[PDB]
Order: sequence, then C-alpha cells, then structure tokens
Amino acid sequence: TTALVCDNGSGLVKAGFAGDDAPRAVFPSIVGRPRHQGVMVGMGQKDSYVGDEAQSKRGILTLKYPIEHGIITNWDDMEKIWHHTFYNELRVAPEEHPTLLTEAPLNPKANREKMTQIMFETFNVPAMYVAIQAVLSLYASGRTTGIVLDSGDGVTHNVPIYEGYALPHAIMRLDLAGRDLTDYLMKILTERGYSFVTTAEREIVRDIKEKLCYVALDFENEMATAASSSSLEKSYELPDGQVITIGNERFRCPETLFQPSFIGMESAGIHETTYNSIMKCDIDIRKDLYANNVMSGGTTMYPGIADRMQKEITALAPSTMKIKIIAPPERKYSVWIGGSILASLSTFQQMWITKQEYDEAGPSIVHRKC
Amino acid sequence: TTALVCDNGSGLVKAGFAGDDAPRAVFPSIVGRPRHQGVMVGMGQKDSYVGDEAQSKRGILTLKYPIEHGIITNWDDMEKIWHHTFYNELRVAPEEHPTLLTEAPLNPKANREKMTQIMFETFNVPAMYVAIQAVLSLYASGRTTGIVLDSGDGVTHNVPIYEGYALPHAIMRLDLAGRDLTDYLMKILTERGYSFVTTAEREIVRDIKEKLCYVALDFENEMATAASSSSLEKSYELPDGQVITIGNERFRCPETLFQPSFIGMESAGIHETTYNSIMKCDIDIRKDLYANNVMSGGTTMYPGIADRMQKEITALAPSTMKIKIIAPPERKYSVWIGGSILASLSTFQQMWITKQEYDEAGPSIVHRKC
Amino acid sequence: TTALVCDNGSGLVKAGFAGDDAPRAVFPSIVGRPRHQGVMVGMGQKDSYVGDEAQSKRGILTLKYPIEHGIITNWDDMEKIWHHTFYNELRVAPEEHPTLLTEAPLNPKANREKMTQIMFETFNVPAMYVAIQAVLSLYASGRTTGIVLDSGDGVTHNVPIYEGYALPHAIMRLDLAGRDLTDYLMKILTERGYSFVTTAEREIVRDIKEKLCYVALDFENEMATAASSSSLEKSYELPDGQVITIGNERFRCPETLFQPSFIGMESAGIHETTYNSIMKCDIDIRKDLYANNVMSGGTTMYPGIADRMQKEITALAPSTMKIKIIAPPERKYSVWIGGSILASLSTFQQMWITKQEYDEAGPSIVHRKC
Amino acid sequence: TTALVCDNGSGLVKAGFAGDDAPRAVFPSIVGRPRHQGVMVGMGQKDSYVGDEAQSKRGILTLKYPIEHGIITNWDDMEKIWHHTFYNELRVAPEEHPTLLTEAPLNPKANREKMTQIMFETFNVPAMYVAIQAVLSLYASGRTTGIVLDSGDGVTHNVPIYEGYALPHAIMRLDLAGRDLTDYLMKILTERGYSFVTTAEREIVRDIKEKLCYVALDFENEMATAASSSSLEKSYELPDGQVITIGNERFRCPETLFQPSFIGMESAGIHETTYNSIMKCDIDIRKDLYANNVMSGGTTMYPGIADRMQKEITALAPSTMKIKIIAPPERKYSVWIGGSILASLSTFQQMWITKQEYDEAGPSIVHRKC
Amino acid sequence: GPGLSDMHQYSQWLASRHEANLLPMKEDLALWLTNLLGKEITAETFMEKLDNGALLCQLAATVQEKKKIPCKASAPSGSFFARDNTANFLSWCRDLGVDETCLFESEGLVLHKQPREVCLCLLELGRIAARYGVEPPG
Amino acid sequence: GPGLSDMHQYSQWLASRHEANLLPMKEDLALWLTNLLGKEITAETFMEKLDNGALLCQLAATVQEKKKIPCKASAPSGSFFARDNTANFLSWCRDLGVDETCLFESEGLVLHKQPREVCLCLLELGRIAARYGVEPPG
Ligand SMILES: Nc1ncnc2c1ncn2[C@@H]1O[C@H](COP(=O)(O)OP(=O)(O)O)[C@@H](O)[C@H]1O
Ligand SMILES: Nc1ncnc2c1ncn2[C@@H]1O[C@H](COP(=O)(O)OP(=O)(O)O)[C@@H](O)[C@H]1O
Ligand SMILES: Nc1ncnc2c1ncn2[C@@H]1O[C@H](COP(=O)(O)OP(=O)(O)O)[C@@H](O)[C@H]1O
Ligand SMILES: Nc1ncnc2c1ncn2[C@@H]1O[C@H](COP(=O)(O)OP(=O)(O)O)[C@@H](O)[C@H]1O
Ligand SMILES: [Mg+2]
Ligand SMILES: [Mg+2]
Ligand SMILES: [Mg+2]
Ligand SMILES: [Mg+2]
Repeated sequence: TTALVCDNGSGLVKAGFAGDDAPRAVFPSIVGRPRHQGVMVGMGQKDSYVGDEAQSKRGILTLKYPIEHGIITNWDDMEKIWHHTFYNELRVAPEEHPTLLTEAPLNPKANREKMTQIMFETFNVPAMYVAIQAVLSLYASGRTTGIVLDSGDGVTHNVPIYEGYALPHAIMRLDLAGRDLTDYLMKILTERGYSFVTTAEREIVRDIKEKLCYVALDFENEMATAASSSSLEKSYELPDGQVITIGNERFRCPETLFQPSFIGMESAGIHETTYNSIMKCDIDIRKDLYANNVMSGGTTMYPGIADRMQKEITALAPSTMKIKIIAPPERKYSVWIGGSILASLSTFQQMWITKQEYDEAGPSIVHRKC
Repeated sequence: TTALVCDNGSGLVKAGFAGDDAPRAVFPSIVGRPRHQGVMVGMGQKDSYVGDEAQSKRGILTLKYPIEHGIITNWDDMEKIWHHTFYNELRVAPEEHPTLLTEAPLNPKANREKMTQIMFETFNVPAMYVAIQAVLSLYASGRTTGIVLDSGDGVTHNVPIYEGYALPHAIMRLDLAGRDLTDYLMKILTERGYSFVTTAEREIVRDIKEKLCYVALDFENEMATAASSSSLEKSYELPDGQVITIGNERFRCPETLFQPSFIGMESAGIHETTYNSIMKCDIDIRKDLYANNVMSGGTTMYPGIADRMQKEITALAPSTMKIKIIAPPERKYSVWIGGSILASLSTFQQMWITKQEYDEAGPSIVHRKC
Repeated sequence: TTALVCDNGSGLVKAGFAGDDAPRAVFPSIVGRPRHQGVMVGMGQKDSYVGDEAQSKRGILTLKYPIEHGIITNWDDMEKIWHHTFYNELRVAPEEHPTLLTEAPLNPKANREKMTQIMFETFNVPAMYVAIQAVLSLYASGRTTGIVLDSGDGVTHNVPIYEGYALPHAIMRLDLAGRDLTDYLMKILTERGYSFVTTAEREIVRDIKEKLCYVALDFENEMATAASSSSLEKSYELPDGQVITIGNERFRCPETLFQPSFIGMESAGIHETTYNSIMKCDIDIRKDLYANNVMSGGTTMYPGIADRMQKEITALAPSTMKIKIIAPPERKYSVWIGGSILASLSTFQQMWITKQEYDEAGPSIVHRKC
Repeated sequence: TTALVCDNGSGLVKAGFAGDDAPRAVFPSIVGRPRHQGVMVGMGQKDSYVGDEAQSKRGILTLKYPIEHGIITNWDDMEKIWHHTFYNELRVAPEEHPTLLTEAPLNPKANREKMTQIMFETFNVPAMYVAIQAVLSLYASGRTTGIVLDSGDGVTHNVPIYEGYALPHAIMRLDLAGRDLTDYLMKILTERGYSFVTTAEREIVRDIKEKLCYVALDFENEMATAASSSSLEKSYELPDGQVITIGNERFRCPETLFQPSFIGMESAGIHETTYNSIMKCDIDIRKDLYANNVMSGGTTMYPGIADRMQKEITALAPSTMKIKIIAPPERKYSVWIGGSILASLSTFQQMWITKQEYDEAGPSIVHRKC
Repeated sequence: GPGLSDMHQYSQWLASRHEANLLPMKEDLALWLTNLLGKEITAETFMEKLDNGALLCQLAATVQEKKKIPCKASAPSGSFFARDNTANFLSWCRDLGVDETCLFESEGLVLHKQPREVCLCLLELGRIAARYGVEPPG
Repeated sequence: GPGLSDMHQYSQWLASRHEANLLPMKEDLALWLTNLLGKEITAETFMEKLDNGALLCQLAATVQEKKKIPCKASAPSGSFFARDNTANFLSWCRDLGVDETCLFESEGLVLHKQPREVCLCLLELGRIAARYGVEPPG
C-alpha cells in the first residue's frame, strides 16, 4: 500500500516512507574496502562496508562514491547502497512497496534505464517512478511557479516552472557543486602547510567546510578585512587532537560558486546561470520567476548565500523588478519531502511504471512515463 | 591433535601446550661447554649442557646464546635447545603435534626458512606456523586495536594494529634490549671497582639487574637525589658470599631504553619510537592507538617503566589526547599466552603449514602463508 | 652585472652564475654535528660541518637535512647552507649580485616569504626572484608546450604548460620521491640480513640505490626471473671492505614510484598522476601534452624509467595518440640550466623583486610578482 | 580602381575583389583572449587573436563572436575582424578600394549607420555600399525572379523578388539558424553521456554537425528506423583521440528547422515560412515564385534538405503548381558571388555612397541610397 | 522521529536514538529463543547472555536438524574464544544465503558494538528457517 | 586559385595551400635586406638565417641610425635566446607605431611557424621607414 521515497543524491542517501514529515535514513553514499594486511583471525569481518559503517572505520579503508556528477559510475557498488537502504536502514521487503527515485535533468538516458532495470529485476519492486529533483523542491515549498536552484555534492541545476508547466529549453546544468568545493578547499589548505591526501582526509575537510565556511557579501572587502586583521580567523581540532587555524580559506572556498574561474572552468557562476535561464523564458513569465527563486540542496546551506544571491541578481535584473530569494531552514531535505508529498497524492497513483508495463516495453518505458 | 607453542626468544625458551594458561617449561636459551680438561668426576662428564643444567654448572663452562637480536646464529646449538625442549622438558614426540613458533618483525628471510626446514626435516612435525611476537601479545591482551611494544633479551619492536589490520610501514625495530642493558650494567659496575668479565659473571649481573634496577620518573632529580644522599643505595650478595653496594647505577642502567646514546647508539629511545610509529599511522587511527599502548616482554618488567612511558608520550602527543599504558603483571608471558590462545581457535586450523604442502614448495612456503 | 642561480633542493644544492652552461657548486644539502666526546686538544673538532665536509666526516657526526618535501624545516641550518654557498663555494659577496631561487608548486606561503626576508635582511641582495622549478625544466628543454614531471629527493610534481600558459588547476603534487625510496631500500635490505640504522648509514644505502637500482619494464616477469635465477644479482663493497649482495631489491625499490602502496600510501603512482593531469586539461591541449612529457630531476635517472613510463601511459591514453617521453642525458641539472637561461634573458630584467619594492611592501611582495 | 567585397556574416567572414569567381579569404568570425596564467617570458605574445589563429589556439582561449542574429554586438571586436580582413588577409590598403558590405533584412537602423561610419572614419574608404544578402543570392543564381531562402549562423530570411522588384511586406525573418542548431546538438549529445561546455568545445560540436548531420525525408520513419536498427549510427574522433558514436542525433538536430518547437520556439518553420511569404504576394506572381525557390547560405548544406523542402512545400501549395527548389553546389558562397557580380557591373557605379556624400549628410545617407 | 520542527534536533536524532524500536525487536527474539533454546532470555539480559557466541551455536544446532559447527561452550566474555564461537555462527549464516547487510561482525556481538545487526541476523535466519519446518519469531 | 568548379578543391586551397605567392614576397625582401644590412640573403635561406632574431636587431639599429635595443648575436636557433632577441625586435615595431595585426609572435619566426607575418612586418616597417629617409622594398 504505502510507497517509499529514496532521493539517492551524489553525496548522501535520504530514504523513508511516503507521507512521513522527514527521511527515516540519512547516510553517506560511500562504500569502503580495507587497504591494509589483516593479521588477526577470528574477527568475522566484511570485505566491504557502506554508509556510516564505512565512515566510522575510514582509517583502514579506501573510500569510493558510486555516483559522480549525478551519474551512477559503479553499478555493483550502487546495488550494495540500495540493498543496505531497503534491508538495514528501512527494514522494508521492497517486493511489497512502490518506490519513487530521483534524478538530475540532462542526465544520460542509460542511467534511468539501468536504474529502472535493477528495481524490477534485482529488487522485484511492484511499481516504480523517476522524478526530476528540482520539481520535488517546488512540491516541498508549496507552490506551482518559480525557478529552482538545486546544488548537492555533484550537480548544480536550475529549472523554471510556471503554473505547473516546465520550460525545458531554459533548464541549466553546471558540473560544479560540493565535491568540487571540497577539492578546492583541500588545494588552498596547502597554503597554510596542512596536507590532506587520502580519501579519508577528504572526509575531514568536508567537515571543516560544513562547520567553518561562509559566503562573503562583498568578496574584495572580506579579502581586505582578512589581509588587515586576524578577526575572521577560526580554529578546528583534527581527529588526532592537532589544531588547524583558517582565515580567508573560509570564504574563498564558497566564492567558487560565484567565480568558477577559481577551479579553472569557463562557466558563468551561480547568479549568472539563474538570470540567463529567466531570460530564456517568455517575457510575461519573468516577473513571477524573479519573485520566486527557490534554493534547494546541501550546497545552498552556507551562511550569507541567500543575501549574496539577492545582491548579485538585483545588479543583473531590471530596476523596478522585485527579486526575492526563498531559502527555508529545511532546504537540505526539500527534494525528499517533495517526493514524500508527491508519492502520497491520490491524483499521482496513475503515474507509476508497474512491473507488467516493464514486462511489455522493457527499460525503455522510463522515457515515455517519466 | 593438540598443538605445541614455543616463545623461543633470545633470552629464554618458554614452551607448553595450546589451551594451557602458562608455559610448562621456562629456561635460559644457553648451551654450555667445558672450559677445562674433559676428565671430570662428580660433575657428570658429557660434551655439552643445555638450559637449567648449564646455568647450574656455569663455574666450569663457557656459556653461548645460540640466538642474538632475534636471529639464530648457531643452528646446531639451536637444534640442541629444541631437542631438549621436546624430549627432555615437554616429554613428547613432536611427530604427533602441530608446533607454533614465533619471530620478531624485520628479521632476515633465511631465519624463518631454516627454522621451517629443521621442524619438517629434523623433528618431522605434521604441521607448523611462525607468528609475529607483537600480534600474539595483542591476543593475550584480549583486544583487536593497539600499538604493542615488545622488549625481550635481544630486540625491541612495535607494531600498530587497528581493527585486526596491521600497518606494516609503521612497524619499528631497535636492536637495543635486555642484553645491552646487562652489558651496560657490567660497564658501570666498574666505577665502584667490581669486575665482572667471564660469561658466568654476566649471569650474576643479569640477576643484579632483575632484582635491583628500576626506572626513574625524572632522571635529573633522581641523579641529584642519589648524589645528595645514601638512601637510594642497596646491597646484593654474590655466589661466594661477598657483598656489593649499588647506588645511581641502579637507575642509570634502565635509562638506556630512553637515552640510547649511553651505549653509543644514534637511535631515538622507546618513547620516541612508539610516538613516531603512531605518527606514521593514518590520522583517524591515532586516538585509539594513544588509548591502547600495550607493553610486553621481560625488559618491560622494571618498576616505574609504565609511569615513565605515560609521562614521556604525554609530552609528545597533543594535550587533548588520553594516553593509556596497558602493562599487566603477566606481561613477561603474554607472547606465549597469545600463542596458546591462537593455536586453540577453530578459525585458525586452516592456517597451519602442513607437511604435504611443504613437500609441494620447500621452505619457501613460509613467506606465502605466514 | 651577473646574476646568481641556486636549485636549493632537498638532498642537493646546485649553484652558480646565470649564462654558465652548468652549476659550479654541487654538494649535499646537509648540516652535520658531532655525536661523541672530543677527548683531545687539537683533534680537529669544529662546532658544525656543511656539505662535502659533513659527508666526509660522517662516522663521527649526526647528519640533518633542513629541507623536507620542499619545505625549509630548520631556518638556522638553511642560513648556514646559504652562507657556505655564497662565501666558500661560489666565492661571491651576495651584496653585489641578484639571486634567482627555485621552489616546488603547492608549497606553504610562509616558505617563499621567509626566503625573501633572509635574502634581503641577512645576505642584503640587490634583487631576488623565486621561480617554480618545473617551468625551468621546460626552459632547459628549449620548448614552450609540455607536461613536466620533476622528482628530486623530497617531492614529485607535474605542471602542464601549453604555449607559455600554465594550467594551475591541473598541477599535481606527490610527497613521494628519492628519500622515500632510500628509506624503503633500507627497510628491504633487512630481508637479506643487512642492518642500516644511523644517519651516516642512510648515505651508504643512498649510494647503493644510485649505483645498483633500475626500473623493470614488466615487474611480474622480473620477479619471476629473479626467483628463477641468480642472473640479476649484483655485489657492492661497503666503506670497511664488507660485501653486500642484492637481487630483486634492485627493482623493488624504484617500483614504489609506480605503486606507492609498497610504502603504505593511498596514491596513484607517477604514470597515473601524469595521465590524470593531462585529463584535467582542455581537450584541444591534450595531443601536444602526450607528445611532450618532459622528465626532470635526479629521481628520474634510473635505467629503464622512460621505457616504463612510455609503456604505462600508452595503456591509459587512446590508441591513436603518439606518446613521447623526453628524457635528456643532463636532466639531473635541467632546473638549474633553465634558471641560468631565464636569469640571462633581456626581457626578464624588469620582473625581479628589487630591494626598494621589498622595503615598500615587505616580504609578501613575493606573492604578487612571483 | 577595382572594388572589394566583404560578405561578413555572423559565422564566417568571406572576402575578396569584385569580378573574381570565389572569395580570397574565408575564416571564422571569432576573436579569442587567453583564459589562463602566462608563466614563460619571451613569447612576444598577443593579448587577442582573430580568425583561424584563434581557432588554432582555442584550448587556452575564451572565444567570442562579435555578431549574433545578424547584429554587430561588439564594435571594438568587429574593427579587429575588419582590420585583419584588409591588412593581413586581402593584403591591401582600403583607401584605394570601394567596399561592398552586406546585411540581413529587418535589422536595426543603427547597425548600418555605425558600419557606414567606421568604413569612412576608421578605414577611410573612397566609396561604400551595403547590400541585402538575399538579392545577392539572386544575382549569383543568374535570374531576376524567385523567392530566396538564405540561412547562416544566426539569421534565416526570405525575400520574394519578381522581375527585379522586391515585395517588402512579404519578407520573413527567423532568428533560428546554424548556431541554434549547434547549441541544440550540444544539448542533445548529453543524452549519450558526452558533455561539451567550453567555447572551444562548441567548435568541436560545430565540426560534428557539419559532417555527420542530415535532413530526414520523413522524420517518424527515421525515428522508427533508428529505434529498430544500428544502421544509422556513425563515429567521430575527438581532438584527444576519444571516439564518440551518434545515431538519431544526426537528423534530430536539422529537424529543428522544420519544427522550431524542439528548441522552445512558437515559430512556424522553414517550409511554412516560405509558403506564407509566397501567399503574401499578388496571385499572378505566385506561379513563378513556386517555380523559383532559391536556397542560399551554409545552413542549407545538409544532405536531403532540398528534397525535404520540395516535399513539404508541395503538400502546402495547390496540386497544379510546379514546385522547384534551386540548390546550387556552390550555395555556401552565393551572397559573396552575387556581390562580386554586382560591384563589377557598369550600371552599379553611380549607386556607391562616396566620401563627399558622407561628409555632407553623415551616417544617415545609408537609409536613402541602400 | 522529531520531524522538521528544528533541524538540529533532527540531526541529533539521526546520530543516536535513531533506532529506539530496538527494545521492541529484542522482546520478540528473547521469547522466541526462550521457547527454542530452553534457556530463559529477557530483553535486558539479551546481549549479556549471548555475547560468548555459545547459545547462538546451540541455536544453529537446534535449527539445522529440522557442515557440523565447532564450539567452546565454556568461553568467557570479551575473549578470542567468544569471537571464534561467534565466527563459526556467522559462517553458518553465510552458508545459508544471508549477506553483509543483515550480518554483524564477530566483535559486534562480543563487545556489544552492533546489537541491531544481531537482531536483523536472527530475523533473517528465522525467515529462511521458516521454509524448512521452524516456527518463526512472533 | 582553383575556382568553384570542384567544391572540395577550393576548401583545401583555403587551408593546405592558401599562399603560393609567399615566395614572390620573400624574393624582394631578401635583395632589400642584402642592400640594407650587407649580409647576403636569398629566398631559400631567408627563414634559416633570420630565425635567431640577430639580423632583425641589426635591421632595427640600421633603420634607427638612418630606445636602444639589446641583443645576443651569438644565439643558436630554436633557443630561448633566439626568442628573447625576437621579442626585443617586436617591441621595437610596436614602438614604431605598428598595430598588433601585421606583426608575428617571437615563436613564429624562431620555429618558422609564421613566415607570412614576418614578411608583413618587414613590409609595414618599410612603409613607415620611408617617411624617415630609408628607401623601401621594390
Ligand atoms: N552545511 C553544509 N554546508 C555546505 N555543504 C553542505 C552542507 N551540508 C551538506 N552539504 C553538501 O550537500 C550535499 C548533499 O546533497 P546530495 O545528496 O549530493 O544531493 P541532493 O540535494 O539531491 O540530495 C553533501 O554531500 C555536501 O556536499
Ligand atoms: N624483573 C625483571 N626486571 C628487569 N629485567 C627483567 C626482569 N625479568 C626479566 N628481565 C630481563 O628480560 C629479558 C628476558 O625477557 P624475555 O621476554 O623472557 O626475553 P626473550 O623473549 O628474548 O626470551 C632478560 O634480559 C632479563 O634479564
Ligand atoms: N642516478 C640516480 N639514481 C637515482 N637517484 C638519483 C640519482 N642521482 C641522483 N638521485 C637522487 O636525487 C636526489 C637529490 O636531491 P634533489 O636536489 O632534490 O634532486 P636533484 O638531483 O634533481 O637535484 C637524491 O634522492 C638522490 O639519491
Ligand atoms: N556543411 C554545413 N552543414 C551545416 N552547416 C554549415 C555547413 N557549412 C557551414 N555551415 C553553417 O553555415 C554558416 C554560413 O556562414 P554565415 O556567416 O552565417 O553567412 P551566410 O548566411 O551568408 O551563409 C556557417 O557559419 C555555419 O554555421
Ligand atoms: Mg537529492
Ligand atoms: Mg623469550
Ligand atoms: Mg637538486
Ligand atoms: Mg547568409
């Protein structure tokens, strides 16, 4: 009867039942494999670990993410993450439960085909659907008009919707998000003589950015403030009790969303890409998009990013346009709670791909229903 | 069916049956040969003496250790010591029993090959295995994480282990141990006019070391205290009934573990080699190694050595870390206790080198299996 | 007015005059201090020794390298090595001549800042510059397109340069180089029965490495050949007339460049690190980078390393690409040769840091000019 | 003196002398600027590149077109493209030569005024004229009646002409041409998992479009054939030796000309727009327009486009009408060939704007002469 | 759980108290093992009397008759014998179509570090054994 | 050129073989440089003896006599000294009021990649030098 919703993002799995207020499971989308010689017998050990279990013992493991830039790059490790999700974390038996999955726009077609195949053949799911992540953020934010900006671990995208109609020629995708910012923070922490190199040390600087990074309102004024004073410097304790002290690295990391040039890429920045997709929409739609910029995903969680985005779009857009940014406190879960809303609707129950339609058309059914 | 376990160290043979709580035989790793004319009466004229009978007759003998720094240097005398062990101390036919032997890490490869050859060709055992001494000491400790420091008569070593995985690049060896401390006590006892010169007089100084020596908590204050007062002086009776009085030599001997330059070495000392081995490990392992420093072997039996080691590592490590030294009263037998545990496990019985797979591959099988 | 050029690496100092064909001074980057009591008046004792004189007296000295991984870790000993360089080796007053220093990429910013401070405050140079050492290898190579691989004693790095433009996001660093290979050869010689422990014995094993080691074309065939025959074994005479013999230790040592796992690192190896840097470049640049892989520094001097690098990159790159490795006969000096070229160019003479613009801006002038 | 002819479209500059059968210079209408850090001194390097030199260096450059939709949007960069045209490519002083330029119809008046000003003030031409592009295509075709379809790299237009008279109210314009099809091919190649993002990667997709794309005669039967069979797939080798395979993307790209809805436009498409222009003409002119549809410009060069166009127009027009499509082999150059014809005619030599008329009337002379 | 009311309280609930339904899961298995082993189990004593692996080897020896497995029933808690007993039982699970999701490691019973995975293992074994003449948990 | 008779022949002419009239442009400059510098030049040797930049520095000095420019006349071909000599000449052209378009880059002489833009530079410099008392190319 009740469906289950798995967001299945590039960095974190969010999973739970449709109609729940929040996910029941939230864990990192990693498998880990031991990289050292085992010497003690009797220990009953696994040959690989997933999620918080892999995160917990990362000092003996190499860590791998199966998803990169929203594409499943290792299917054998993705089937372990899905199996851990249904059988440990939710205790489901998926044979009984319709499953809603989610994807970024402008993905390769083979990704949603093979994701459809594995649900019907490995997990034997009765009914299945693949939603676009940004459309779920409008269900969560309770409205039928707006331009969503979504950024996770691997993809940044934006999708304008007006009166429940999407404008697919105006959709934008940007392969700069939280993992690229983590790798750029690792690079600039070498300027202070800190070295982070192993896949387990990447998980330490991810925690440093989540705790200490913020978006400058004016970047040159913060660069002048940090050059002139220690007032902006903060300290962080490493897992072995050493302390690092960081200064302008706190805001130079997030600034890469507004200046993609910092990581070497010829791309406009997060403010220009949402203005450019508003300008690809019809002239009579634009005022309602400027009033409804909706932020979603964990890379939108930096302090000061909504005030920076409000400032930057206001300098691009016409004077007398009333531009507004909607950045709610739960926006790291708004794709999942939007899927929980959608899968519960009585008017949605005709939209599922059922197992008996997959037995007719095969994986190709996902291009005509979703 | 039952298995034999031999510690077989540089100083003492410790031997018995797997599943017993303690070694049944414990005796010095010495062969003694007469240094006077071979026509003796009452002394029981035979070509050579082993272990306890050599130690008993030492006034008429030259004494030789077959093994130095964990390396067997007389193989014919090592075959005398093993023949004495099985037939004269354990009262058993080795043809009937699997035998577990032990080694220090970073030993020459030829040592474990020739040791494997002699067990299958001279003693004709059905099976055997060669364990690392530090890993057995962690079996006796009841745990799967820790940095183990072992010090016997000939070598000191440490192995960091975490969740049953060893980090073999972080292993340290130092060829300074109990025999180097005995030879340094013979040197500094010359300052009070006591001359010990013969191999039988080295065994008297070994007994003076075991009964009177201790580790200073602060060496400069203890040196000032022994210079200021006779209260630190103590007395010992020689085998002829003469008395020696010992003062600061009583803690200057053990201090050589912390200051290797007293015997001329460039090496760092045992508090620095354990710390440098923790700092070779991955950053997420280190906190659990600091909480589990496991002491092992007869050279760790000095009064005050755990309190000194706790102080010295706490001055190297970050002040937020919780240092613990684990130093049980059984720790001169913890390698043997660990071998007795290991050779008894259900999940160990597929790990033996058997006679028929030695017949496939010769001595070289000890490198692929152990 | 002639300029000075100084390679200033870990391991070795290479120094001389701009426009010369080769360095005049080449000596080890060591300070040595006596470790024993000077019992004798006029014995020849002096407080500390530098370079060749420290290498000559090493049996009575502790030896220290002030540079590790390209970072100056002891500034008092570097100031001693620069004083020796100008006044004893080059026989120059540095007050008269501008000086070009060199550095690895991704170094801490304090290292450049302290270098310019000591050159302007202690040595009082007219003007100063800090070049990236891989750009100098491309000057010596006579070309302005290519990916340079540099490896000395402390660090290895690669920089892709397209037409005098660097791609700084594609730059890689690996803190595995010649000293890590020396320390791994010391560890591996213990299997064969040889113990090397002191800082002076590290210099013996470093000479064994430079004379006897080579890179295998296929490692598993050389391991099988070495197991099958004595044909690959070689002998080396120690300073006291003892004889080392080694076999597979000759190629297991430099194989740790191609698989860092042998020394415990979770890192890709030098062929994968070159390929990954080419794949971070723009698609139109890549063909000219595959045709121009340039070797540099003393750790690239092993027999067979260019043939191995050609083989390994050809298995990663597409089959229609023409892979070439440029490995000059003089590549042990190409950083210094490139500095001698660059400091001589008429177009370079307005991009020194002068004493006047250092007195305006302070030592942080080095972050804006260099 | 001999006149010179510049076609000067939004994608390619075509230029040469009047009375020649073909252009002497043909190069991309791009300017390029470095996007990377210059590190090697000595290059004499330019800060900006133009034409085939910018196409050659494109991996280190950001590329910009100073014309979009037939409008010059960057005048500073258009003066560089004209200066490169006269002084490098035609190799001639413009003070000696009357110059014929071209335009699309329904352009803003300011474009031809500023273009008129720059020719008389920056280049000091003796005389100047601006022709409409499609009337030149009819001179190249050798006829005085016909409806011309011109499509290039940003504008599609048609003008009906009868007995040398245009019908200005029947002229149509679509801002869908060439560049829009390259952008749509970039969008659509993401379905295969290929990702093209930089301005340099758009020049790769533009080369893929020119040699693999074609027009389907019946789009639903090609969609059925490509879904059922691999026989429509082709391969392309990228500049780094990777191979991409494409299938229905070959004919889905050009179909956008017949279905503008694919790129989000409300516009009618190429066949309907041509039929609607004929139906705006007088009833007794229409027969000779149906017999004389003349195709022009590089976006008409797809295989199968003339056969599709004849089939689509025949389904709109009355069954008694004889529809013919004239599509020359040389139609990539029809506007330039027609300008070379026109500027050469003896009856045209009174129609030039001369420098004396510009010095009297100013830039607005271009609205009454042209 | 706490829901969306504030995001700090939700992250504190993900980190610990996440699986507060473990106490209900122990109560079913304690009564089932009390019927099946003939040894009295309560949800408070459940880990404290399973942790030497011996009763789980007796569970396998009870369920199998409806490999032979070795065991030291005398093994003390926190020992390598308690680990070795538990490793024989986890091998009997791996021979029975259970996988590295629902399995615990032998340390995870013996040091009490993985009590959820002990319940998930016992439930998965119960659902497979139900096909072969065993009445499963309530 | 080939004309539009075969449409494929013309698009090769634009790229593979666009200046067959390069040799006529070298011939005039070789005899003019031989008159002006006294060093003997031919259209076959032209690139091979200009490519170290040294005779173009002598040209700049000669045309100035009729900034002081630094030069290393001993520089070997394909070197960074040949680039550095040529970069001084190209800077002297920009100080002679020549725009960025008719000039070459220093690599374009030293590696022979841009012999058209070398001839365009020498002709443009010649037309400027005519206003300051040096007789230009034929
Ligand atoms: N406070 C934070 N500050 C910055 N980045 C964060 C923060 N919290 C989480 N993130 C980023 O958000 C990502 C979560 O989104 P992800 O699972 O990849 O996609 P999605 O939003 O579709 O579910 C994390 O992996 C991390 O990179
Ligand atoms: N109580 C003690 N105090 C100090 N040293 C001791 C003590 N007991 C034994 N030793 C020394 O420890 C060494 C023996 O340790 P052991 O672990 O048995 O060595 P091994 O394994 O090589 O046989 C000898 O040097 C001995 O003198
Ligand atoms: N023939 C060689 N084979 C291997 N390593 C070499 C050889 N010659 C020099 N090296 C190594 O080069 C390093 C010298 O230090 P450094 O200045 O950084 O390198 P470089 O020689 O490039 O100047 C040392 O590790 C040294 O052993
Ligand atoms: N073979 C081809 N197939 C498809 N498109 C082409 C082809 N050859 C050229 N093009 C397109 O035609 C354009 C023609 O040039 P353009 O500057 O727009 O002038 P014009 O409109 O007068 O032809 C090119 O820039 C390119 O976009
Ligand atoms: Mg998501
Ligand atoms: Mg012993
Ligand atoms: Mg060097
Ligand atoms: Mg046109």
